[PDB]
Amino acid sequence: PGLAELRRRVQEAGVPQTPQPLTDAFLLRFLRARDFDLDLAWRLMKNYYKWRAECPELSADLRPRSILGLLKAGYHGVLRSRDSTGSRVLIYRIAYWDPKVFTAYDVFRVSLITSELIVQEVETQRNGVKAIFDLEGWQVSHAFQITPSVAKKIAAVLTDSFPLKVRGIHLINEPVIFHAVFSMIKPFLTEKIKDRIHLHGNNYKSSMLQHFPDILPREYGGKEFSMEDICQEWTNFIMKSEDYLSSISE
Amino acid sequence: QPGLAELRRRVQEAGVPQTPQPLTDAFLLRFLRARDFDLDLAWRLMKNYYKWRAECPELSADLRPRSILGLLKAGYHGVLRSRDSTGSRVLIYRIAYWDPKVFTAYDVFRVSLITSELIVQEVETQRNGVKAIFDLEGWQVSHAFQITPSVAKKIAAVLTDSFPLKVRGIHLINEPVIFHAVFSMIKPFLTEKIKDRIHLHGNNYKSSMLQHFPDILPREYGGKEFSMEDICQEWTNFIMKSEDYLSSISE
Amino acid sequence: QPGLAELRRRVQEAGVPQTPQPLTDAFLLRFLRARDFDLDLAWRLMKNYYKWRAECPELSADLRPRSILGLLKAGYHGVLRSRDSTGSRVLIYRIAYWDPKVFTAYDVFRVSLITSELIVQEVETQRNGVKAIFDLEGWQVSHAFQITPSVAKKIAAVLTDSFPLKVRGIHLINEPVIFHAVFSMIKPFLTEKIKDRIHLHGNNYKSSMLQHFPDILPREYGGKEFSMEDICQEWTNFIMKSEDYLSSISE
Amino acid sequence: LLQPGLAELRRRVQEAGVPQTPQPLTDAFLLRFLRARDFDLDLAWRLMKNYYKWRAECPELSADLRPRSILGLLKAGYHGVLRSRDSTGSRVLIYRIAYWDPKVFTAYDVFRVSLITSELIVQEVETQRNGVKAIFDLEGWQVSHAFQITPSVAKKIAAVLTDSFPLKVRGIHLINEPVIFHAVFSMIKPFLTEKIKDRIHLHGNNYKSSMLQHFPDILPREYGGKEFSMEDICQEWTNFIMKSEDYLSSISE
Ligand SMILES: CCCC(=O)OC[C@H](COP(=O)(O)O[C@H]1[C@H](O)[C@@H](O)[C@H](OP(=O)(O)O)[C@@H](OP(=O)(O)O)[C@H]1O)OC(=O)CCC
Ligand SMILES: CCCC(=O)OC[C@H](COP(=O)(O)O[C@H]1[C@H](O)[C@@H](O)[C@H](OP(=O)(O)O)[C@@H](OP(=O)(O)O)[C@H]1O)OC(=O)CCC
Ligand SMILES: CCCC(=O)OC[C@H](COP(=O)(O)O[C@H]1[C@H](O)[C@@H](O)[C@H](OP(=O)(O)O)[C@@H](OP(=O)(O)O)[C@H]1O)OC(=O)CCC
Ligand SMILES: CCCC(=O)OC[C@H](COP(=O)(O)O[C@H]1[C@H](O)[C@@H](O)[C@H](OP(=O)(O)O)[C@@H](OP(=O)(O)O)[C@H]1O)OC(=O)CCC
Ligand SMILES: Cc1c(C)c2c(c(C)c1O)CC[C@@](C)(CCC[C@H](C)CCC[C@H](C)CCCC(C)C)O2
Ligand SMILES: Cc1c(C)c2c(c(C)c1O)CC[C@@](C)(CCC[C@H](C)CCC[C@H](C)CCCC(C)C)O2
Ligand SMILES: Cc1c(C)c2c(c(C)c1O)CC[C@@](C)(CCC[C@H](C)CCC[C@H](C)CCCC(C)C)O2
Ligand SMILES: Cc1c(C)c2c(c(C)c1O)CC[C@@](C)(CCC[C@H](C)CCC[C@H](C)CCCC(C)C)O2
Repeated sequence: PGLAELRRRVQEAGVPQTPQPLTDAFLLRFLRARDFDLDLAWRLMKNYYKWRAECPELSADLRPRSILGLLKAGYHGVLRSRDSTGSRVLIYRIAYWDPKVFTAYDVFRVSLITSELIVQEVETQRNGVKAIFDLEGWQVSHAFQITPSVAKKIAAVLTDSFPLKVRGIHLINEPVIFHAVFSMIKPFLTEKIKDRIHLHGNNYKSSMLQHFPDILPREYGGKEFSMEDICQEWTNFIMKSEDYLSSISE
Repeated sequence: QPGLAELRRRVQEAGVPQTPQPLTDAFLLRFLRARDFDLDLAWRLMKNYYKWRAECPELSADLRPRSILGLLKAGYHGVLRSRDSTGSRVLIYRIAYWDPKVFTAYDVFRVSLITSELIVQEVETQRNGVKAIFDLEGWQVSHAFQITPSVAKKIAAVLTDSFPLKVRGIHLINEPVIFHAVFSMIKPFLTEKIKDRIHLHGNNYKSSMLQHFPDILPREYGGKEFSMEDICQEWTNFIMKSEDYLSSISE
Repeated sequence: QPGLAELRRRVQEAGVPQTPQPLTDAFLLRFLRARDFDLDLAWRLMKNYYKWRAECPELSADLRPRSILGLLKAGYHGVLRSRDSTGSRVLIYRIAYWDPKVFTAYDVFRVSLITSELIVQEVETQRNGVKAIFDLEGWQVSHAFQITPSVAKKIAAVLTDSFPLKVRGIHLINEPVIFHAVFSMIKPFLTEKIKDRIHLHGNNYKSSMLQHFPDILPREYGGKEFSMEDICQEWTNFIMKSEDYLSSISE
Repeated sequence: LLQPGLAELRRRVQEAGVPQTPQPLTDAFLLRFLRARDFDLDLAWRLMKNYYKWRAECPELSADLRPRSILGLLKAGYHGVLRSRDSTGSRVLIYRIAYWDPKVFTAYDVFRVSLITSELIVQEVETQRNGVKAIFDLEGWQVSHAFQITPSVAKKIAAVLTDSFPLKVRGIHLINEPVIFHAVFSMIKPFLTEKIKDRIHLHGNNYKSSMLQHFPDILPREYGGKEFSMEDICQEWTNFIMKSEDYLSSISE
């Protein structure tokens, strides 16, 4: 169908054949991220490659060892269950990011690594992801790291530049500023990615439980497992996938 | 009363405007009561009162309520029938009923000036001061445009030892989270004491407010005897009842 | 022309509304000439043009000038009698003669929307593009009042691949410094290209503007031959003589 | 040979019980306050009480005036003073943000540099008579600087300059200010007296000619002069501070 077109276009523009094999599976990432709308999936593919060549410091190296320290510290875990809509749910925790040891680029890379791992799941291509950022422990040094360059790339990676549907961004324990940072974007923003950005603040337990019943760690309201558990499980996973993360590295 | 005879002299010797507010004992006592009969502080307070009055004629000269009656009618302002448990008088201001395409920040300030002028006659109010509740539900970009740096100063100035009323509490409810950032920037410029008297309750104000004002708030805010519409109407009638006294103290 | 036949085909396949603009050979060209005859890019624009037309009915539906005639009469907007050294059409907007008490942002928008549709007809203006000048002297808080976020996105979208005209220059003069503050934050969310084509000459413009548009500016900005007055009458005479054609392309 | 208000000021200082140390209450000292207020006894006394009030509220700024803790900042080229006075006898002080590394130095360290310099120049009768003008070159201004200027620092800055230091502020000139500073300035303008508002100058990126009017013939090459560089006057001032390090100890606690 539109897969027949996509491949042809890919040949024509001389889309880099490496490191990712241009398989049918890989092309359906783009098709699925755009509900099989050919123009749109192709525009995304182009933006994907465009973003990678602009950012070799981020895109070229997906090998996890360089950031093993950050995984071990407890920055990042992925829930064992999908949410009610088939989304994968990812958790990032600022407290467990030493801004002295890891730069914003190192932290970004974590997400890139996780994204590349979860994009292979057909269910995840279909139902996208939801990212939770627990901002407790937010410092001034974290902010320092978030430059215009970095802000811009955070945007693109959710602005038609990576084959994943962002179904929701949840922030908990954000400092007051984030709301100012955000009151000045709410009405500036589209209607689309505005029903998907949730600032829960300090009093987050109840609203978090409404979006993600029966599947959250004890820290955020659940009762089956802890953040430390899912951090280790996702880290074990990421390491069990280091050969694959090399195969798709420059 | 301690210092009334001294203040009487100072007032003459300094040549304080004898009109429009006539220098009755009851008038000079406001200043004494406002500073717990400490003559010096009272005298400093009275000089500040006049200094502000002369630097903001566009605010102090005219206390005739008719210009702002539309605003009162719209349900912007009311005063609770009861005093709080420490004798304070309690004023309620509702932002949602200030239509900033029809009334400026000056019109709104003038409403607080009218109300303050009327309540300071109550000895109990002079003794136990005042508390103001600001309901910021419905706050607009358009309200903010009216709060110029120039208006911010005049607000601050009247509150800085320049009106004969003890400020016992400022309560915000339903404030936009921005109000917290602005607060952080202001805090170091404020005394310890006044900081302890500013409360930002948020959208979940109901139970934290009920601790400061049990039994007296209107139904909208957790009370159960009367409505905001009633106290607005009551206070509106009262301002207009006083329209002549207000004109008599107007330049 | 390379892709002239091809484009119509895609339009016929998508069934793009037959009217109010008839899908003539001349009307399609605009989108090709806008994207240097790039078949894929011409299309995207044309999709986004109709896409933007349906999102903002209250802007794109009516292009009848007579609603804004008084705004034109006031002398808000003018266009140079000559093209620039690159063939761009130069457009001037003077905020001073926009009365936010009489005309809204949607109204002032409509003026630009009318001028644009007229000048895009001209082959050369398609090819070389357009430069805007915003004489922001006389800027008031009641003007920013009208530039809502709801309007800011509608403004930005118009310039964001949603109209068949080449933005070749945005010049701002007599900016209230706060315009530099707003521009700081739009920088990251801007491509390198149009960033260069944006100029903030400030209070000192005469020299910086002269090197961009010599021989062809009006006296107010360092010309000689005519005045803003003249070209506001002429450009007003032109939009009014077009009122018939403007009606045909309305709904 | 009697200075107006001097003998009275001494007695006011005695009735109040003003701290004898670290700064001895010599006539030379009292005169700072008198001259700062054109020999108006009352206002010089208000001023002197304010100086002492602000010192107690900011001991982390006021106690240590020893130069060695901020020597690194001076070596870096942050601060200089012009050899010449301007045409009305003011000492002219130049501060350069670009040479301030906020990783190494806090706003308090920076603030202390001004306090040292101010304490040295106040000893000059001419500077007591004709005040100071200060040029802040904000080229290089970073987010990391911004974050050092908390509301608390903003207040302490405000307070020092509000009737609390015996130096006449005769001009504040900013060059290469980010646009933000104009917004901030618009917000505080109502809070400022007319006389001070007319003494604040934001010159921008194109400062060259505008600054040349206030300070002809006397500026460094970097700002349109011709006789010396900023590097020269930074080093000359560093050395001067360091040769004053003994006096600076004697006015510390
Ligand atoms: C650089 C300028 C800043 C900006 O624009 O931000 C918007 C950005 C991007 O939003 P979007 O990429 O347009 O959102 C996608 C979004 O990424 C994608 O997931 C959506 O698919 P789906 O969730 O509806 O299945 C998809 O739906 P449509 O193509 O409109 O049908 C879009 O809504 O959203 C970001 O998540 C917010 C971070 C600031
Ligand atoms: C941006 C500049 C702000 C500033 O400079 O503070 C000025 C003003 C200060 O209000 P005050 O006049 O100091 O408050 C009086 C306050 O008005 C008065 O009621 C207090 O007496 P009492 O309530 O305890 O009897 C009285 O206590 P003391 O006489 O100082 O012991 C004071 O707290 O505070 C205002 O509430 C500003 C709020 C935005
Ligand atoms: C909410 C999103 C806001 C946004 O980002 O839009 C900004 C827009 C972006 O620039 P552009 O309108 O996409 O620029 C076009 C531009 O519209 C078009 O005229 C240009 O053609 P030409 O003038 O170079 O021949 C064309 O050149 P290229 O095809 O890229 O080589 C493009 O650069 O530039 C605006 O004109 C700036 C106004 C603030
Ligand atoms: C957020 C609130 C900020 C604020 O209020 O600060 C006011 C402060 C007070 O300036 P001052 O200490 O009064 O200034 C002196 C000023 O220090 C002194 O030089 C002036 O004397 P002279 O130089 O003209 O002889 C003297 O003249 P007057 O005797 O008071 O008329 C004053 O202008 O001025 C500061 O320099 C702040 C500048 C940004
Ligand atoms: C494909 C993909 C990537 C690559 C991704 C995310 C998502 C949902 C994706 O689908 C979420 C996070 C992000 C954009 C990287 C975040 C990196 C920074 C350094 C984290 C630290 C601090 C943030 C300022 C905290 C809040 C950010 C949210 C508003 C996104 O990485
Ligand atoms: C004697 C007296 C006056 C005269 C007075 C008040 C009080 C408590 C008094 O005792 C409180 C209000 C104020 C200062 C007038 C404020 C008028 C403004 C324009 C209201 C609109 C919006 C404000 C952003 C609401 C928040 C107010 C607090 C931050 C003070 O007038
Ligand atoms: C096709 C087209 C349109 C339709 C257009 C413009 C250009 C260059 C076009 O090519 C420029 C002006 C604009 C966006 C009209 C703006 C409407 C408002 C009400 C103007 C008033 C004030 C603005 C706050 C000025 C800022 C915008 C400039 C920086 C461009 O309409
Ligand atoms: C006696 C005295 C002191 C003590 C003084 C100054 C002057 C003129 C004095 O006479 C000027 C500077 C100041 C207030 C210290 C400022 C320290 C800050 C941390 C500098 C860095 C950045 C500021 C954002 C620069 C702009 C400030 C000006 C608008 C004053 O210290």
